[PDB]
Amino acid sequence: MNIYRYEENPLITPLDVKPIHEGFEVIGAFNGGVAEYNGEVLLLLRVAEKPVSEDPEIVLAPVYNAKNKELELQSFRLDDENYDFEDPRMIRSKAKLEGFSYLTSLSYIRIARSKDGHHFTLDEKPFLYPFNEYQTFGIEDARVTQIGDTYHVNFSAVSEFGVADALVTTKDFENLEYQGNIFAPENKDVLIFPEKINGKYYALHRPSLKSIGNLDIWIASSPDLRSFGDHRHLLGIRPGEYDSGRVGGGCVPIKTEEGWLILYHGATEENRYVMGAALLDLNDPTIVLKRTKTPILEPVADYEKNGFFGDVVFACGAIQEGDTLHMYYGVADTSMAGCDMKISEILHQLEVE
Amino acid sequence: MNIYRYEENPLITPLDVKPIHEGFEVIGAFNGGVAEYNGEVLLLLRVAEKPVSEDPEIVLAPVYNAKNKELELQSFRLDDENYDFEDPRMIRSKAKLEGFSYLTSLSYIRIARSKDGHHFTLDEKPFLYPFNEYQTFGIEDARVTQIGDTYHVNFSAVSEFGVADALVTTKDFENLEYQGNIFAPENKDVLIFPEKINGKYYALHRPSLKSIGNLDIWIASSPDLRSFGDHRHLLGIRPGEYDSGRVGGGCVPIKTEEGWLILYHGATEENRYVMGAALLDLNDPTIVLKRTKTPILEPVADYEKNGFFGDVVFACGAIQEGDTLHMYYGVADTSMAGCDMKISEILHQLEVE
Ligand SMILES: OC[C@H]1O[C@@H](O[C@H]2[C@@H](O)[C@H](O)[C@@H](CO)O[C@H]2O)[C@@H](O)[C@@H](O)[C@@H]1O
Ligand SMILES: OC[C@H]1O[C@@H](O[C@H]2[C@@H](O)[C@H](O)[C@@H](CO)O[C@H]2O)[C@@H](O)[C@@H](O)[C@@H]1O
Repeated sequence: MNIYRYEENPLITPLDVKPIHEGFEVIGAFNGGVAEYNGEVLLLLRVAEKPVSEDPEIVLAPVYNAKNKELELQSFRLDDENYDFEDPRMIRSKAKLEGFSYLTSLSYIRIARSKDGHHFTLDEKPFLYPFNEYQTFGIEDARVTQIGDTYHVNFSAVSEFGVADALVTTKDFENLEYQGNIFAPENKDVLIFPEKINGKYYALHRPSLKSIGNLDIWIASSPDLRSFGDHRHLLGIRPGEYDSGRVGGGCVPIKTEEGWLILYHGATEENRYVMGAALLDLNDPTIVLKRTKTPILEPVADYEKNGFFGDVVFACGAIQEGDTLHMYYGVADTSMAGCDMKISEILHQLEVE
Repeated sequence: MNIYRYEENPLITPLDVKPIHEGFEVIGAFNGGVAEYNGEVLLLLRVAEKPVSEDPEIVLAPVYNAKNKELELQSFRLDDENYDFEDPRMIRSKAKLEGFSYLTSLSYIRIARSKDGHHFTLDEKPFLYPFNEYQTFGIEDARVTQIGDTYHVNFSAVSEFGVADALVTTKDFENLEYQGNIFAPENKDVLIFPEKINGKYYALHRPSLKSIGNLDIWIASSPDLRSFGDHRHLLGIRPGEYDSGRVGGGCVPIKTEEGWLILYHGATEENRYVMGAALLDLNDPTIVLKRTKTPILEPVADYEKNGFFGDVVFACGAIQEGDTLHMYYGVADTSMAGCDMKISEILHQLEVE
């Protein structure tokens, strides 16, 4: 691929963003959902804030109390032999290193808008902030699918009940309608297809499985974009490849003449994240036609390789302008970057590989 | 309360059922779904067959290969230092004790029918046998909800992709229609409510969660009993109590003047299973009104205590006859038993506790 990485990269960094919580630091502004509205590019940024502990032997978990509608910080000692603090994103029990007891930060969604796609201005206030008992550890990684005049904004809802995926709909980014947890825990990386397809709506999703099964992309159909069923396995991990550890939905499916083009992320077990592509049948998106054998975007620039969680590119949306895709991606779980690519080149790579 | 355990218990044992796979033994006929059809009680038995190995140092896992439509057997040495065989239901990686690599048996569904509710006769052939790539490790624990003339038969579908819940509909138990995986993995113990409730159908379900969340009962709504949404947390585990390790739905919700009566199973962390009860609001079954503090049925008969996996009662369905519930339950993951209880007495226990 001939990727054009934007000269202004990284576009938006934690320095650009002031914390909304007293005594917290912004540790990322990343993984932003992408929409066009009223002549501007909107990035629905995930902003992660972490409390600063006065004592460096203590870390705090920033948990939202749904009954009181405020944070209630929970403290943990670094030397507590019950807990493992080696993954900077979470507090883990040593007996459950496959999961977490708490996250180290709390996320919410805040919009940034651009007229030229390159220079962004933040909206004054947050857009979505934890509002119920399914979001007590944060709202994360908001995706946006526009169908007609309606924007479907769906996001990870993290709490003690699990990691679910929930939906808000809106025609203007001001008047919001909550549509509930559209996928049960454990799920995330939900991408709603941008039109009805032979009588059904579809969404990619990504169950995380305790007993058996890998971290694989699934698809579901829907009559109404509120209820989903007919769940099917779609894209699996591949041992020895860039997506040996996990795969998940990235950008919204892109209609091409050759099929639905899926720009998904893949990671190894070492947690290096890249973007790959797949192509699904136009008329029945449950059928996979081609998949890349090498990535379309990987961490190579310094901003991609270095940050809060290094060696990550994580694209949550893109805007098509003919053959050109303006892709926006989180980098290193820290900042937002932008690049342009050609859809025809992605298709070509699919064909070749 | 007082429980009328049938004099004929256990009603159906592995001794009553011949294996359909050469070189296998029936290890359980259990956890049967319950329906009334054409003047008879139908039990949709889970029949688990285990491949027998003449070498005691070796065990075998039965896998249905969805391409050849044939059983393949995977062998293991019991002294393999990478696997754990201590749970007789499963073959586990020592690095993943919270899950499984294989099961020790393969299940399918076979109908038994009765005129009197006590004496049963097996149908000649199986009813549902693994038929797709979601069912390679078996079809388990069929629940049946009858709405008008249509029987909704929904069951665990176990494979290398995860443990999903799938649905077949029928008006006659002869012509079957497959409706897909109505719940994505990891889920099971799905109980469809027996009527439309203020404009929506409902089902109990039970996400199993890798990262965070306990093994808790959830609820979802649906427009058509094919797709489900608006997932909500319903009944959680209680540390220190009979349901400290997990809860899941048992029988189909029973309409009472006081609300939807839910006969659920609970287990401790030591895997002792009992039945409990809860009461949901009649008009909004997302609201829990009452729950038992002590069980309504425990494993105390010899056939409940001793067998393939001892100290289990697991009721998957009941027939209502006025105030009497004729409840049928798996015992020790081995056999089927029946008892009669009274709806009014369970409601009374709910009120008292
Ligand atoms: O950190 C890489 C990548 O990992 C996943 O999210 C992680 C973290 O951000 C999140 O807070 C928790 C809980 O949902 O799950 C971690 O696995 C991605 O979904 C993405 O958000 C991260 O960029
Ligand atoms: O064994 C008790 C109880 O446990 C659950 O099922 C177990 C087993 O039968 C099943 O084969 C695997 C895979 O689905 O999960 C085990 O946990 C219950 O659902 C029930 O079937 C058993 O009676």
